[PDB]
Amino acid sequence: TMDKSELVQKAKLAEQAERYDDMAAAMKAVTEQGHELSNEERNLLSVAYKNVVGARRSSWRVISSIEQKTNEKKQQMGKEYREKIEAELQDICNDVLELLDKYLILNATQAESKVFYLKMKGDYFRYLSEVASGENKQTTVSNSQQAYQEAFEISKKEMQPTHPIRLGLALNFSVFYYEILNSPEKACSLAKTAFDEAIAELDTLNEESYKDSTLIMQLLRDNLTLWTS
Amino acid sequence: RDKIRLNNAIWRAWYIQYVQ
Ligand SMILES: Nc1ncnc2c1ncn2[C@@H]1O[C@H](COP(=O)(O)O)[C@@H](O)[C@H]1O
Repeated sequence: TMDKSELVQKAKLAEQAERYDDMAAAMKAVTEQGHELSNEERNLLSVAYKNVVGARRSSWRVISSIEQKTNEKKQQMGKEYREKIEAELQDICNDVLELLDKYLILNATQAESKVFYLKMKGDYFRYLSEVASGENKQTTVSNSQQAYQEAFEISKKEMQPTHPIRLGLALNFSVFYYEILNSPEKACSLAKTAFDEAIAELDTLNEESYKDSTLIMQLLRDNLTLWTS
Repeated sequence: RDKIRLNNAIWRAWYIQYVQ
């Protein structure tokens, strides 16, 4: 069929063509070969599914906004369309989660990769949580927290407070508290602590990632600035 | 780079307005 480097090339093409389902299909196939992913492959996989699920999350939100309109077979039509989108979303997140649990998290050698993949797992259980209900929601919310927590603890121990992955994890975990658990309190607490710690140890920045670190440091302040109201 | 920031602001703000 196609070998790793051909798949990776296809994935790069898809990306520029803005064909993200293709890009994800290619990176899904590379992952399924069962070898630890290079930093480049890892980021291609992440970008691909982020865009794939992002499109559905976006559509879900549009329809939801609309749905909040007082008639009702139009609200019955709109509800069924939201569910159709939700179902697509769930299939995407479950594909990713399966990839993470079957290949990525278990095989990750460096603390860096493990935190990255565990944060990813937090993210995609968080995306299920945005649209879940009933008992399913409790499950996805708890699994999201578990992955974020495990990654949180490992990063505090293994990475500098200015590492972009560590900061990104903190950004998303705090977003989890705010938007999913409805804990503005611990969200701002988490964001502010992560920012402060980074500020304190600005001497831990390095050449490869100092731009990414400062950008994420800035998103943390923005979220914080946006939430404290 | 303000492109990332503004996009993040929009996405986050959506939650605040449309679902408190
Ligand atoms: N794999 C990733 N690498 C870097 N930043 C990320 C990654 N996944 C999510 N984010 C950030 O997390 C923030 C939360 O947005 P979302 O996770 O889409 O609700 C966004 O503004 C993105 O910048």
